[PDB]
Amino acid sequence: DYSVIYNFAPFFAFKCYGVSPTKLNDLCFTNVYADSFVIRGNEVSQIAP
Amino acid sequence: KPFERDISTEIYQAGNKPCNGVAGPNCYSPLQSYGFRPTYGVGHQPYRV
Repeated sequence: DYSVIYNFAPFFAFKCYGVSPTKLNDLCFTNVYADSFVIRGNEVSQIAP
Repeated sequence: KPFERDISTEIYQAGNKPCNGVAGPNCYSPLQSYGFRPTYGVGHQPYRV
């Protein structure tokens, strides 16, 4: 449920590449992997395809 | 629906809170811009239909 994800703090960058933001809940996947790390402000852009 | 035209830009309210006509968290302008350059590959080059 992405309702809680939206209900968390306002996001500086919330960009969806493969899965549409609208269809996030609609689409289903076998496994989900979340990678958590702390990076500087200008390093945010480097985390992208 | 088939053969329809929409030109009005309302800030997309994907979130649970009204956007109030401004951009921000969970508030994105629906319109997005193609960028066309001579060096782009076939498949991203502008095609007139």
